[PDB]
Amino acid sequence: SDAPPLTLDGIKDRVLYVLKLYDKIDPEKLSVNSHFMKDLGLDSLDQVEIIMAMEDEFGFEIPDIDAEKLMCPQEIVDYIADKKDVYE
Amino acid sequence: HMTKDMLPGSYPRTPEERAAAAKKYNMRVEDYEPYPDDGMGYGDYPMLPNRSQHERDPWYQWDHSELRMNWGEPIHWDLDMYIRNRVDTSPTPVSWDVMCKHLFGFVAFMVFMFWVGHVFPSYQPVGPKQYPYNNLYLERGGDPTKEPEPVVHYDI
Amino acid sequence: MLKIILPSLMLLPLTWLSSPKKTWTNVTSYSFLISLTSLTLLWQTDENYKNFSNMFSSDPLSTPLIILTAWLLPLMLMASQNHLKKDNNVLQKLYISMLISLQILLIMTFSATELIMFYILFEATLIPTLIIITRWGNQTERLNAGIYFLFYTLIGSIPLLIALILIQNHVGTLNLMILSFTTHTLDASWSNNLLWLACMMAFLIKMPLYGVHLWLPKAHVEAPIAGSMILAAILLKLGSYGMIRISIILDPLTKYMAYPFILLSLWGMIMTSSICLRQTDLKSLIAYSSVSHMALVIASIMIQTPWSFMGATMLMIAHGLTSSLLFCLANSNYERIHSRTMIMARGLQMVFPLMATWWLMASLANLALPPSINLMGELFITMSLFSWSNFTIILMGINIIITGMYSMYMIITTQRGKLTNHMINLQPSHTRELTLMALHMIPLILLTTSPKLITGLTM
Amino acid sequence: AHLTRRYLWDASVEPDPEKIPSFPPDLGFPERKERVMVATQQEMMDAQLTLQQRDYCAHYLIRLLKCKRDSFPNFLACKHEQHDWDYCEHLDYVKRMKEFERERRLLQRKKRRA
Amino acid sequence: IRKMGNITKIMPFTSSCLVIGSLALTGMPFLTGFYSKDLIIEAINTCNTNAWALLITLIATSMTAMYSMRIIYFVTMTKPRFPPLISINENDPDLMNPIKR
Amino acid sequence: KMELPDYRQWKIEGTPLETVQKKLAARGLRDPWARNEAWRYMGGFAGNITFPSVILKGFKWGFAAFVVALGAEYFLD
Amino acid sequence: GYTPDEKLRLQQLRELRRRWLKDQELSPREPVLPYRSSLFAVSHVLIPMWFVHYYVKYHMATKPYTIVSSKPRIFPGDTILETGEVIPPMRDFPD
Amino acid sequence: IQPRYREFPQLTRSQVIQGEFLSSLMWFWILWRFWHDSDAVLGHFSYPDPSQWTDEELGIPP
Amino acid sequence: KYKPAPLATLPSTLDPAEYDVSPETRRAQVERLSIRARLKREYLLQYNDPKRVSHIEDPALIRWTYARSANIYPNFRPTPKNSLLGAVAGFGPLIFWYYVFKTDRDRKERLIQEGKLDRKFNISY
Amino acid sequence: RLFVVKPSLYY
Amino acid sequence: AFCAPPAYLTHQQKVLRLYKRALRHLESWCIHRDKYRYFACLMRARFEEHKNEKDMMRATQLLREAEEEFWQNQHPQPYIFPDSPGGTSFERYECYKVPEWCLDYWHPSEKAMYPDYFSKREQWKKLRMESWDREVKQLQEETSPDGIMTEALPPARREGDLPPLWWHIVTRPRER
Repeated sequence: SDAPPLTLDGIKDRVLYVLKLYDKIDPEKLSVNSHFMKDLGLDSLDQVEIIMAMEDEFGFEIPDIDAEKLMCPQEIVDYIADKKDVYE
Repeated sequence: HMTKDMLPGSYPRTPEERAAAAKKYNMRVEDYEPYPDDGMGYGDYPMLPNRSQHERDPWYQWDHSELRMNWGEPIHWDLDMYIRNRVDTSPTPVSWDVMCKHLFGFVAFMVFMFWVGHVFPSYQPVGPKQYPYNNLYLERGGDPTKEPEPVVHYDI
Repeated sequence: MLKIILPSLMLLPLTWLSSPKKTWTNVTSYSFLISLTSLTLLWQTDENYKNFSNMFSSDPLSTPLIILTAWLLPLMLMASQNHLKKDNNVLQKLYISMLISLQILLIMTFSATELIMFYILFEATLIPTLIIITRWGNQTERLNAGIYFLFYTLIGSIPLLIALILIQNHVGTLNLMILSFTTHTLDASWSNNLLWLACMMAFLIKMPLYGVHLWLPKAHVEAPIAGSMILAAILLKLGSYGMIRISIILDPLTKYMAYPFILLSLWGMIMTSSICLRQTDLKSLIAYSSVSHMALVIASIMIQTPWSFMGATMLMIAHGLTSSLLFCLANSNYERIHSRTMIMARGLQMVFPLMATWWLMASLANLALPPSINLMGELFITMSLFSWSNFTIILMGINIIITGMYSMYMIITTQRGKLTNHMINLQPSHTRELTLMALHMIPLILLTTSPKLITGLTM
Repeated sequence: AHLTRRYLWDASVEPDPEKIPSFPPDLGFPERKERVMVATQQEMMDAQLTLQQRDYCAHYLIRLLKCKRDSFPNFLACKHEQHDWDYCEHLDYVKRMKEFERERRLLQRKKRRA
Repeated sequence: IRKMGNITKIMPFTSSCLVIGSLALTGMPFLTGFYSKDLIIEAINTCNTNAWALLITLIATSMTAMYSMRIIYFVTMTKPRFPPLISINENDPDLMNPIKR
Repeated sequence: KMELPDYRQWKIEGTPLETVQKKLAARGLRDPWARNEAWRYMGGFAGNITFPSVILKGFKWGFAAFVVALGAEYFLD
Repeated sequence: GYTPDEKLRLQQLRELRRRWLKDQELSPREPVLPYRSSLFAVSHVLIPMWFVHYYVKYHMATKPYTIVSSKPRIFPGDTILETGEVIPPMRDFPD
Repeated sequence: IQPRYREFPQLTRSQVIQGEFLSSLMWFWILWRFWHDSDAVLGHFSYPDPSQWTDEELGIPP
Repeated sequence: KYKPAPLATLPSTLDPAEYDVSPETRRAQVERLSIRARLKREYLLQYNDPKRVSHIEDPALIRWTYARSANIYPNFRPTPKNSLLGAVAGFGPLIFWYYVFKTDRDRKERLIQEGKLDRKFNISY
Repeated sequence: RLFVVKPSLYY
Repeated sequence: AFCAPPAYLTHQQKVLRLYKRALRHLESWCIHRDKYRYFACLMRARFEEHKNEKDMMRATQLLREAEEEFWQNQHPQPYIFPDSPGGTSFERYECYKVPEWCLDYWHPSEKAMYPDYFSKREQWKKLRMESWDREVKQLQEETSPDGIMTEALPPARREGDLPPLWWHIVTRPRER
């Protein structure tokens, strides 16, 4: 009953879906590199809750060592891709 | 390859020996502390915290992923019971004293009530089931040459 | 019997003169032919024991050991065919000659009647073992190990000989079954007690108790595969066979001359089985397991019950084979790595998919999984000991449990984890070693099938 | 019920199940009657029954097993037999209730005598 | 269970069978649980059984239904607290026939 | 290839998340992720499923077949 | 946040892994390589049944106490396929 | 098969009607053997209330 | 609330000696880090070292084995409580088991001499 | 359709 | 799990980790996502209250009381994430996660098939030896004699050439 694997376009569309359903600060228009603390004036609380929502969205868990350092959707996607070994 | 200088020795009673021993075991002096000297054989192998290996950072990609131990990181003298397929010192939200107290109290209560119920049992308000032929004195072996107590059963 | 010996005395010049490219195969196949011919002894139609001369004899208690030895010879050969590969042809020929001399001595002794011949052979067993252990080891303490071996054995040897003399003089002859048909009973004084001692002390020192188990681990560790094999299989069994054949005279002494030795054997079984949990060195673990089982053998030998003797023989044979097999497996995992340690190599069964099933099939035979001669023997011996007292099932059970534990600990720290990543030297299995495993196993199957051969005197 | 009546209320009159004939068997019956069996040892043997199975209620059970074997695949054909067998066991359990009550009343009588 | 729900709608077959089993274990009158459990619960009170034993046994007979309905609620009646993606498939015969039998 | 919907048709109208956000406006607080979580609580995943509604599946046809077999039994003795 | 050297190393290893996996792909033509109901019924019920009937009826029932047919369960009235004259029922069945 | 995303999937009728089959079947059987064995939970037999017997029987001395 | 134990150690966070802000203690931490990094780098210059046809040697493992196996008797110095525990483990339990067995056997022997103990069916022993 | 790493198995 | 941590930590990360842990344990306590959101917002307010404060005294005090409250009101059986420790998939596939170097000992009769893939291994290993020695000097030149280092690894400051120590990371099998 295994579904198919994940690709970059799917990952990106999903991440944008979620960060747009977000309501605090995102002006519903996120650049793939829409830096949270710098380019959107976000808070550490918000960033951590984003990481947690992504963990719930993709089942697995993201360790703190990298949750604290992720500051870009492109970086989140690169991380997920190097963890699940996608795009043969 | 190995050599005496790289292998253990006797209890260093001088910082001169202690520091060399530490730089050999690949540690730092102020942290290095051997075992007491009761002549049981410990020698000079470091005394390390009595912690298990379920505690260690499980995320870091250790080289010995089954032991979460790095290459030269000194090895706890009692690893054989901390290999992680064995004793686990994983701390508990509940505490030792309280958990033991709970368990013993529960078990004592149970056994005490079981004795209580054996001393004051339940039973249906009737008598004992009857049996026609002297409690079938034959089918319980008995014998064909003995007339024991004639067990006659009456109506009410 | 010469039909079994003479060819084993011809394999020697054969080895000496044969060419390098062919000596291995020639001697191996012909030793297998010897193993085959060694079955004539099994034509024991009726109860009349076999006697070939005043100098040789056979019996149901000896024949098994004879065949097992003639069949462990070639396995030693084969398991000794990848190391000493860069050692000269002359040296490997010496090694073969020593193995063959061991075979011949063991056969002659397990067959002989006169305990004095038995004794000279029991003590000539040494030279080849001491040599094999000193001149082909892989560590330095092999020297101290050989010294301990030799001197324990000779200390035992001496009073045994003195008592054999006292006997030969008081009694007229030393021949067995004459000792039987003309035995007698003793006034049971300190003299006869010390005689009982001087007769059993050597056989015990050899078949190790708790007190003198010390020379076993050193040997099985510092020494190579063949020495380990032969120790764990036979050179212990010699003590058991001697004790069985000799205790026939010392009745009744062995009723109260046993309590200390039974106590020591049981307690040692327990403590050594425990150490088998936390003993890093794999071969040391195996050696202490052997101690744990030979303690059962001894406790069953003393009290002199028929069930006990049959269980002793069963467990004896079973342990011999199983220990040879486990040692083959250890050596195998060593030649690829060169470190006995248990916790270094881990998480196999992903590259040696089959070998495991030669690891598994051993443990299950160690922890007494039935239907196996192992459990049959353990169980009959536990029965005899329960009859002899109701408070020994305790120790039997503690041992069974600790074994069921450490066997699986061994399985799981070498074939159940996750594979290392710096063991690039994992040359896959050799057909040769797979063959050795299969040959150590299959006979267990056939004997589990038909054990009437392997019972003992009482059956 | 009798349980608490024995344990927290009156503490001795509540009889003991294991000594019922402690009182004579005819303390109120002029020439009391006895019971009857309607199946012989030979029958209750050849039918291969058990000891917690063969009581004074055995003939109903024999007829039940006959009607059960016969017409086996057409099972459920032995139900007027089960009804009667359970009826007989009900009768027996009632006899036992009545013996227990008898002993209760006789203890009441003894204590009324003091 | 903490990350599943709406199992009835999203997957009727397994939920129907799970309810069958849950009620059978509870002791529903005629689902092959009864025909042993209820005779046993007859005898347990009908014979000279120790008090505390009887008592905890009946308590357990209750806790059966307790955790059965626990399964039911947390898995089959509350909201779909599981992840968004879905690749359900149970129309396969090798998995739909066995449960039926 | 799979595809997604927009990111606007997820609301909190009349859903328990609405009562939540009301109590949060009382306390003086927010509830951002409400919309994200709101992919449930509506659509086809709605309906307060109930113990009888799951138990009694089939019950209706079961009683219908009860009646069927009852009439058949009466006609056939 | 990430340092630039770290980001650069990450980019390098990522563009290396995303080629190593494209490699661990495999083109086609590799891996290279150089009624039944009745037949099963036969080969897995019948043959063993023949062998086992042989075994039983000519090696097991040919021995003293290999098989032990527990005695049948007679009832009253039940006749006997042997001689076994008729047998008696019980007495009154009141009620 | 073709997955979905944060939406309910289009289901087939076979699986759902098989589930309904099983459940309706259980209800049917329960009602059937309830009709036929309503006493298996109650019993056709009457348990007696003592104090209804008579010292007349089971003879007693007063 | 909570108390320590030999099994359930005081977890990381709660430890008062943590949250310290000592410059010396932080420097010790960073020294440990320097050490561990040197070790891991020396190890990775071999895990990937090409032209390699062998495995790695774990000298910590070797020294641990040495200290558990053969460095014992030399550094061993006999003292009391040690000689005591040894004599205990070597004498006590043997003798307890022995008294048990001897009492049992004497019971059995006197019983048989009386001619009572039911030995029916003890045909094989 | 991807590779699957494994040991020899020929021996 | 690839990058490594620093020896010491900071109040920042300590508080962040406490936050994530408490929120996970709350997701576990209060199942329904509505209740989870509610109480998570409450915890966020609790934090933002003292956020702006900076006095190390109040920091340590609040942190050490927070950890005690957390350890005393945590979930006995928390919500573990399968693919992470404690779960029911951790290492489940390590029994199948073989490394590559098992390849070399294949038999030619077997690597006969699967020919293409083995046509590319060589040009991969060839991509290793040709650029190994360089990966050493990059460190032995930058092995700062100061002797105070972390576990991080610098990239290829040159172009074309590859980074240092990419073998133990690349070729790491899939997760499956």
